[PDB]
Amino acid sequence: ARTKQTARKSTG
Amino acid sequence: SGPSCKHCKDDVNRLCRVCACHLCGGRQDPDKQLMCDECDMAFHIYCLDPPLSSVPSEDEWYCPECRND
Ligand SMILES: [Zn+2]
Ligand SMILES: [Zn+2]
Ligand SMILES: [Zn+2]
Repeated sequence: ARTKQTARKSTG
Repeated sequence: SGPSCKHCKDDVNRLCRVCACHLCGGRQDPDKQLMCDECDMAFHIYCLDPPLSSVPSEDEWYCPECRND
């Protein structure tokens, strides 16, 4: 389906 | 409704609820992000880390509300 791992993203 | 966020560029400094966690929108094991293709909603399965520890991406998956159609 749509796993969409999502790339790392943070205020870091 | 395309997957692209017309309201979020997914900046690295800022996290987007639509592209990230809606319940907390934070970074936590993002690789294990589960989302129902029919909806841009995901599950705290990666945040809570429940016994499910399973990914239904193998086939199309619908969120519990989708089936409540
Ligand atoms: Zn977004
Ligand atoms: Zn969360
Ligand atoms: Zn759905």
